[PDB]
Amino acid sequence: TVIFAAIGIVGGKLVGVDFLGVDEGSFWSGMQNNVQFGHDVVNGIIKSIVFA
Amino acid sequence: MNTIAWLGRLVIERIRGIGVAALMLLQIIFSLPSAGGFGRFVYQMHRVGVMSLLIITVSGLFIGLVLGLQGYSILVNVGSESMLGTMVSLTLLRELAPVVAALLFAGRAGSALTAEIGSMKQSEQLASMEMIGVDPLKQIVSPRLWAGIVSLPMLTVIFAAIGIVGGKLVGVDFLGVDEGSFWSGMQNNVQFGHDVVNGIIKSIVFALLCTWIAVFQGYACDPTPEGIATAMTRTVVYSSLCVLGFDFVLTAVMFG
Amino acid sequence: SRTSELAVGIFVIIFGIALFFLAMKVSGLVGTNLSDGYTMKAQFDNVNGLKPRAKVTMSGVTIGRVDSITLDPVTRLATVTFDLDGKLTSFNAEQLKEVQKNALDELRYSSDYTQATPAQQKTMEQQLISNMNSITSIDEDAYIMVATNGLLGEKYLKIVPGGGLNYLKRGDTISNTQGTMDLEDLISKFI
Amino acid sequence: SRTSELAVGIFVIIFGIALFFLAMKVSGLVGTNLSDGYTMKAQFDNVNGLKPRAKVTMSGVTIGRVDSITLDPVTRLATVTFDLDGKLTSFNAEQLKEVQKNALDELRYSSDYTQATPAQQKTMEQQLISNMNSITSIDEDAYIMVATNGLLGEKYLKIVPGGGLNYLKRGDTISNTQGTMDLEDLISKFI
Amino acid sequence: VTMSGVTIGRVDSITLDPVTRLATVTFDLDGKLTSFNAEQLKEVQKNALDELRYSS
Repeated sequence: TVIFAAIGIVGGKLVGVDFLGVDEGSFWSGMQNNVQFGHDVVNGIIKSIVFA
Repeated sequence: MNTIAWLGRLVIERIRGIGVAALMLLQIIFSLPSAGGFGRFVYQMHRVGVMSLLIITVSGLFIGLVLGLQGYSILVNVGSESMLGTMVSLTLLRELAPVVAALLFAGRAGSALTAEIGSMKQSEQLASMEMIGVDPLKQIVSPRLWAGIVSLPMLTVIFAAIGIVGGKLVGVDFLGVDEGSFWSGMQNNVQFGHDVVNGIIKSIVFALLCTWIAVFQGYACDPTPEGIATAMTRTVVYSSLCVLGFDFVLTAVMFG
Repeated sequence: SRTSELAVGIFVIIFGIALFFLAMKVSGLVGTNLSDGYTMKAQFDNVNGLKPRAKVTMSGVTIGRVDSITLDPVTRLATVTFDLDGKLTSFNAEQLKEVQKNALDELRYSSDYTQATPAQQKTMEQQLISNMNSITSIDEDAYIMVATNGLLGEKYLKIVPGGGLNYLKRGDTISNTQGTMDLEDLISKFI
Repeated sequence: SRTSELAVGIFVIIFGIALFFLAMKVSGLVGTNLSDGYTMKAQFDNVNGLKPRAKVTMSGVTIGRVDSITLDPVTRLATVTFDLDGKLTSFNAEQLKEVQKNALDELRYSSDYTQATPAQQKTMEQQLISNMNSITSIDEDAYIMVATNGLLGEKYLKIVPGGGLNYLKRGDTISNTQGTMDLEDLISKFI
Repeated sequence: VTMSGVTIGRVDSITLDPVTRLATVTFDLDGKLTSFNAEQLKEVQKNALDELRYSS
């Protein structure tokens, strides 16, 4: 699920920034403000251990 | 350089395998139906459709309870949750109900057809049917294909209707938003012909691929009790890749 | 046996890349352990909308992470402890000794020589010890505040040093605060 | 036709290699170094929200990004170091005979040649030298500040020129700074 | 790119001149609805040459 989530964001960066034309710097800096690590990335891993 | 030679031999057989499955589809649909062909289509709608009714209705509720609970946690910070009824019914109608209801149809009723036509091939029922003179494509395969193209677009509507009603339960009656602004937020932003019809045409292209694959894999098996079970995972994988592959192509056309 | 255990090794390598990409590239990892890492505190009245793990911003750069808030009912004002840095908030140099020579330059100058102790030796040597143990760049009289991120973002703590000249230790209470400011309070201050 | 089982095993692996580099180009782990990049510096006081790989715009056009942010706790200020791009900010040989000239025709002007006119020869021979030297298109009159572009945040740096007969140098100190003016000040003045 | 709020064109490239410090836009316009084609010459020839033979 980590390889699923990493490739999904990189793919979403391709059609958002490089094809539809949004700002690249405001794409990434919008992430680090709103997306925490321990509340979001760790809680996406514990959700997949109960699924596995 | 054997591994490169084995890898090139793998995708050449998989290319030829498409060409057999294309010629098999032109023999089924380009034929006027034999006498008695409607009596078997009504029966095959029972096996494919009606048996799949329980999984779709239950799992459609569980996504609606999640979409109402996640959309409220985001839309309460910006303080605008009169758009809660819009984004729930816009996530389902154009995006999730065409896609998720094809990922559960490939499992339950998709792979079951490959076991059904597959076990008829190892136990020589298909070869015995032909010597009598009955053609097994028109007799066995063709009522299963037409019961797959019909039964999935009837099931994404039941998926989308139960998903909105489930999203209305946790949004309005448990978290406490206004009921009148829930429904009146829908009729402003959700058209019929642009959203509900384009969610049905997206599932007819999905119902063709999850059934033409799941029939061809059970017709072109290798007759072996452990060669059947290797072709039931070949038809869940190939269906889930063509659902998500034709998702992006149909989304770019319809909503671009 | 060789090519099977190899293809698990190149499966761990790709998972390592896509774990690093999640951390440093879309979430950031500045941690709850900077250089050393002490813990000071302050006391507010209105901490509204402040979950655990906030930012602690000195002058524009993140230097820590808010731990937890606790309300003592004996005085009704909320208190919170937070960790800081010591390479960004204080000296590790002869800098510690540089700031002594301006403090006695302006205070006990030629005007106010015979206004404080005009033959001060140990009071002047009090400057040699009070500036050296666990000192910070933070003045005695700052004001700390809960500020918002941009326009309607999250909430953190931001220190505004300024004025006077005295320096406070590590682990103490900044007695100069002000709470957050929602819409209600705004309309209030207005009307 | 044995090679046909080998011509396809080559165009499968290579097409699987070319889908790994394009996932390491559009991700920000391999590449995007800047052509003739040079990283200058300035000292600010409020750079809150200003991430790495931000935006730096000169007139309206993006020229470079931000990487490095320092906190100088001896005198508490921020310090920023960011890469520009030489293709839009630095001159070439056809312009170099022009950018030596455009100040030179104003070196011999009513204003700057009639400037203790015996030092018309001193303002001519000592200037051109360093001039043709390492000098970007940024004046000395330019001030840099933080802006945001919109009612929701981006937080980028902005360089506002002023003209002049003097230009900066590669990797230097842009000595006219300004921090941001949000939250507090904003609300206060807007009552 | 809008004339009165109607999309007529797209922008393609934004460059910056170092010497004069003036930016540069470079856009493409559709020509089906901003040009005078062979029919629409009949509307402008009796109008754009009507300002030429004025009292001024």
